[PDB]
Amino acid sequence: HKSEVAHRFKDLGEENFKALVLIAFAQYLQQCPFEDHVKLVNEVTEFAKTCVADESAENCDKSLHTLFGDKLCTVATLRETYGEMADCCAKQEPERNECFLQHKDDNPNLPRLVRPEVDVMCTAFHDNEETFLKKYLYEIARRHPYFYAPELLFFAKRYKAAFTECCQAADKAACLLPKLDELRDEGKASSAKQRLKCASLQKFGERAFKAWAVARLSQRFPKAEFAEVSKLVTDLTKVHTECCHGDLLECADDRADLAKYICENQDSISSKLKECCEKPLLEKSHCIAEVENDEMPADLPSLAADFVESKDVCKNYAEAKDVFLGMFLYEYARRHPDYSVVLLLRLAKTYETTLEKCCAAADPHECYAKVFDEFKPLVEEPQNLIKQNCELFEQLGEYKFQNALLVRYTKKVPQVSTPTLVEVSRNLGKVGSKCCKHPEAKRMPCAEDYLSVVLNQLCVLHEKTPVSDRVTKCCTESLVNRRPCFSALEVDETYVPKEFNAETFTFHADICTLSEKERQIKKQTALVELVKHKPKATKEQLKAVMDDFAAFVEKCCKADDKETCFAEEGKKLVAASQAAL
Ligand SMILES: CCCCCCCCCCCCCC(=O)O
Ligand SMILES: CCCCCCCCCCCCCC(=O)O
Ligand SMILES: CCCCCCCCCCCCCC(=O)O
Ligand SMILES: CCCCCCCCCCCCCC(=O)O
Ligand SMILES: CCCCCCCCCCCCCC(=O)O
Ligand SMILES: CCCCCCCCCCCCCC(=O)O
Repeated sequence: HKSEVAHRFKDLGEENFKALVLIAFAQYLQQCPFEDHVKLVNEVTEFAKTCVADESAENCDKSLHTLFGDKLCTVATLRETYGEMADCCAKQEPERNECFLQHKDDNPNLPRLVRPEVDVMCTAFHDNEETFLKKYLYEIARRHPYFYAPELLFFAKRYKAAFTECCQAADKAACLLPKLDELRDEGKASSAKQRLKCASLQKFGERAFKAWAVARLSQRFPKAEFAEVSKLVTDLTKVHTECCHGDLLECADDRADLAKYICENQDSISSKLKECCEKPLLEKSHCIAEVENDEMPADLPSLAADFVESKDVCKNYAEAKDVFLGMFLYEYARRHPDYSVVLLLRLAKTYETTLEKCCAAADPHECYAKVFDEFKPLVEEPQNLIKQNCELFEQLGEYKFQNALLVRYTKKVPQVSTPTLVEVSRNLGKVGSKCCKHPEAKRMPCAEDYLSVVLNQLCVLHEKTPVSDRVTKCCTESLVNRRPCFSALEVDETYVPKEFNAETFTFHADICTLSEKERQIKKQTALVELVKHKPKATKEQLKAVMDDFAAFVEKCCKADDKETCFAEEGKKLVAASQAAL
């Protein structure tokens, strides 16, 4: 209406408004202390309240962009602290708003956020919950200036619920620590996924994004007509292009408009939206993004008629190649919620290659009549990989599955540093836990969602400090080919075994005292180094050295003496292992 700030305060409600304002300033003024942000917030909040009381009071008709910038240019130390950013204050809107956007700092050189002790946290939570919660909201927002503000707020609400539940339990730490591990891991994943999609959009362009979305949205909304999916993809692409440009309010507005459009047209989109569409503005787009797949239409034909049989395949294709290809994707994806989106794209791309050849030929129908046979192998390759890995997981359990992976990936790419091997194998292991639990029909999507980030973090680590041609080869492939390429890496037979180091395989009795998580990391570090030193060792030779170690550890950790048993028996295990391998 007349006052943007007032309209945002009425839609969001006071609590949400204050938190979002905190996150928004935090992400720009990343070196200002917490107490200075409490001050901005209270100042922006009292102003907003005067506009609620009276839409036409002084300054209430300014744009939110204008007010945000004005507030930013009001910080006294802005030049001293942020430098270039203060020169934005000399510009007029809209140039000013675009100048602020260029001058966020992505790596503010801030010490990492240490998780205090449980009783320290729960005491702070009891004494000043709002301070505890917003001080940490500030610390996270300042460290992740591109984390979509409303999503960060959603996380904060889950942290609050976990403190609320767990700080009253019998065993506080056993309740809370798993929840914070889970929240940290989801927050880190959500953050890398937001960054990867914007990098993808720029790298692979808008067509590939649109392909990706058609497939994802047809799986979610299989009852929708194609033209509806297509409308939603066009808008989704807009949203995501604006969101990647980094202006939070424009992003939020475009997301809200789309959410509104979907809710006003549920009957044309999906039967699963009722609940999301009843929620308030703030939660609506987020709830829509998480909704489960609608049940597909009861009795659907095979895609044979429209895409192989029908005489107007080549004619329908040449007329609008991407509409046609998109229709194929839609039809394939709606009947296959059980595939990864990239599988579906491999498929679509196979059908594209095939129409480009076959529509150029004398009898098109006969050239391409067997195109669906070429999909069988593509579909089976990830299905088999899921079978093999989830069966191997069941008989081994998370920890020893990771170890199976260590051995396997270290023999594949032994040039990779031991810490990157450990972390990536530990992580792949967790993707095996999370996703081999799901029923068959959600396994491949799950694994996709999670491998995409585990693999992109492996690549970014590695392209910022490189070691293996192959790894680079797979990381600079198409994003459809990324995972298959990694899967095809073979044991490196041109690797020169790493020279023995005494210390690497020396263990002191502190390891009997380390936490579960840390003792595994120490063991897994040694396993990697063991495989680096003797790459030729077989699975049974390695199991003999590993089961020898398993009996070395526990038969010096319950003993009348400790660090002697580790010094003296640890000479015996090492020389016996060197001889055996
Ligand atoms: C966006 C969340 C705002 C509130 C977070 C409150 C709890 C902070 C817990 C301590 C830091 C956690 C780091 C970690 O989980 O490893
Ligand atoms: C004075 C500065 C105010 C900054 C407040 C930021 C408000 C973000 C609005 C988010 C609304 C949710 C829309 C959505 O993501 O669907
Ligand atoms: C009006 C166009 C809106 C977007 C929906 C139809 C076109 C989407 C692109 C589909 C092409 C991808 C095929 C492929 O390369 O695998
Ligand atoms: C070693 C980690 C095992 C994780 C669970 C199995 C996942 C197998 C790969 C399937 C990935 C689907 C993405 C794709 O289609 O390329
Ligand atoms: C340094 C670690 C590089 C190796 C990690 C590649 C894992 C990606 C594929 C995971 C699922 C398939 C298992 C496989 O075939 O290897
Ligand atoms: C060349 C000296 C080799 C000495 C023995 C090193 C063994 C290190 C890896 C042990 C990991 C065992 C994991 C387990 O099954 O508990």
